[PDB]
Amino acid sequence: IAYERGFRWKLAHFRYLCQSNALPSHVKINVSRQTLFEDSFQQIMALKPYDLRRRLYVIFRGEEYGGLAREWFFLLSHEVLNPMYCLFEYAGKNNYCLQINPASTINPDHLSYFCFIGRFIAMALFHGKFIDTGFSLPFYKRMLSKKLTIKDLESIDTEFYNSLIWIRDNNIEECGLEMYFSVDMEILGKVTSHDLKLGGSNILVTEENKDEYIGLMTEWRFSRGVQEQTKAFLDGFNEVVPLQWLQYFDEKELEVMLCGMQEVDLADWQRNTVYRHYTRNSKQIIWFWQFVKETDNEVRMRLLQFVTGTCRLPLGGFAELMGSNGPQKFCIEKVGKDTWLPRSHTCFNRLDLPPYKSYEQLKEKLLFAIEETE
Amino acid sequence: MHIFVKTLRGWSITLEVEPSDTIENVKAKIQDKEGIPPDQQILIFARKKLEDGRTLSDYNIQEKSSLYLFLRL
Repeated sequence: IAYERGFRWKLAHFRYLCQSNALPSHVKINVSRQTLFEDSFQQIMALKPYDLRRRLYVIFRGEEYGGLAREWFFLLSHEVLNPMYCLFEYAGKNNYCLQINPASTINPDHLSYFCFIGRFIAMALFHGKFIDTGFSLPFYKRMLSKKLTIKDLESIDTEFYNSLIWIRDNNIEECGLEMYFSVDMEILGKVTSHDLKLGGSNILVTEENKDEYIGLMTEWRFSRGVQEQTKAFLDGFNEVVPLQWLQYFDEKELEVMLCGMQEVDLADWQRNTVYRHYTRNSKQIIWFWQFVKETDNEVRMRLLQFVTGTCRLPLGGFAELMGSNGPQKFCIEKVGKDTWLPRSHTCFNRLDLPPYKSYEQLKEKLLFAIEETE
Repeated sequence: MHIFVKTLRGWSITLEVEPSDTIENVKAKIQDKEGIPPDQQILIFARKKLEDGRTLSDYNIQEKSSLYLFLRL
């Protein structure tokens, strides 16, 4: 089983853009192993952005291959995205998922650091070096200026999402709810108010501003307390790799571009998958693992991204799969009818697999869902 | 066991509770801390409205579970 999205075509064109705009000579990066973040910050920020397109020449002081350019990209990526430094924070518990911290304002120069992180990530992509970022697919969708959706929201804040769904489905007027088009935000003990609409203390009614309310809350939640940080990141990035160059890609392709391919082991996956309203003896589950068997690694990764929200596997295999609520193994649940398309909840690493009537039907439906969605 | 009670308005509280506690107990603690009469409160968890009489255990509300509170006019 294969499926071409034109990904090879996209990758080849993106790489050609980078290489055909390479600049001569080099940039020298002189750092200490124990002062890597600060040394790299200072030196990279003192350089012009286009210098970063020169070949890269890294020196670890007191030691002695790019090569250790690779070591630098590795070590520095893990340091700048370490929640220890208040710029990024783990999403839900951990999940190997990282997002911008609203309390980054704790450091008055946080925007200078986000500019540098933007440059640094762009540098990695430009030079074809892979990074272990934990950026979510909605973060990548933002880099691509793609519409963020309410399913995107479920991936970011499950209970917030669930509350908006409850509003959506229930008659709020019969319940007698009092809600207004305004939202407060507390960061580091400071409260700031935001009207979602001009003069937003202005009541939510069953309809049809509750739909309008829900969409405004959705859009507001994605950038909650991180607008300036996100702009600083994107601006720094754009200085090195124009964001427009990324428009070959969707958010899942971008994730692969940046973080690299992983070999997905079938045996490890099957052994660590749990079921709801299915067992390993359900014919849909047997078909599922037959599907996974026939398919190449690129389709496996795209299936992983669909269900878990990332192509990247935890150290320790599928047995150590995290969900936004703590450790949660890959899960497949029976829902709906053979008519339905497959769906997923990335926060729970959960595939909703309808009870399809044949192997071929399952193959066709699932391939459509993982290749033409989110 | 702690549970957060959050609002779409944006304010939040933390409550110390017992898995054995009923929803009407929860709404009482909310009245204690917040001054909101339980008659005006509506609690939800995972898209489900919570009824007084049921316990926090009937829903698998656990440690650092987040309820959402809605207020009545």
